[PDB]
Amino acid sequence: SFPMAQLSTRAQYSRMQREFVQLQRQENPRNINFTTSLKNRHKNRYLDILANEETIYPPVGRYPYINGNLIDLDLPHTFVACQAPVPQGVPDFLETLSEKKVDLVVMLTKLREGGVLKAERYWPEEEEDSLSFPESGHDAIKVTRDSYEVDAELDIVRRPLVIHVPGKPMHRVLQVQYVGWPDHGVPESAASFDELLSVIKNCVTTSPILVHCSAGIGRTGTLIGAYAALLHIERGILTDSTVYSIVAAMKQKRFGMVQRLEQYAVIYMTVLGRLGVDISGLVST
Repeated sequence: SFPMAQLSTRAQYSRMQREFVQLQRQENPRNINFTTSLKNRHKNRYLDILANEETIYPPVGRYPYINGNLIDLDLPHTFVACQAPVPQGVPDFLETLSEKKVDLVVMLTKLREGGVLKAERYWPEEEEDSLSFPESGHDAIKVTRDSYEVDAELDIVRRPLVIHVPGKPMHRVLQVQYVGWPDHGVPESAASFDELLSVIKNCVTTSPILVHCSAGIGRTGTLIGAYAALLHIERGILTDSTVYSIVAAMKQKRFGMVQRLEQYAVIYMTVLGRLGVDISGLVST
């Protein structure tokens, strides 16, 4: 049923490599409508990382913008993939979480790796109870505590938060941050990765689950991709091109989803692993 499992390790890698090359050229950057994203340059974290118009989220007089995309792959859950909000854009980020009543937010990045700036903190830390954006101005959005827990072994923090948008009811939202996943890289422990997938699957919600990391593309797509393929496994619909298509569909919805061969590999390894295939052979990069 899954011909990739019968391939020799060398052939698996080779196969993932030429699959990925094909997936990379699938989308032509210069041929996509990036209109709203380009009008919000000042809220974009990176110059080259832009949200596709056709799937932009929130959907398009004041329009909140988060450089995000709706990722609907016909599963129990739909997802929002976006960058980490820049300061000027946090009010829009927070507002959206409240407006769209998003129950879960997953963050796959640290604020800084080494001292490279990756993200902007939008939750109270020790020992604050309240954070406001922008906090000088009149109509401002508040983020207060609701409690937190830290799983030191899995490098996963859970932060229950409350967002207070002026003129609107409180909105509680749970963020889960994983800090054992370096930009352009792979999860530092299978168990962390699995906990994340488990947290997504076990979430009851009628709103998209929002997933971001710095640019909201590499780790972001890897995680969403892995969730999808597992789902296909549980529904006994696993096919030889399952991983490939899931990633292809993701790249179509948000340019760049899954940045590195290594990340692509993680998705396959999640699949192979759940089918009781031995991973050691290829995990060795």
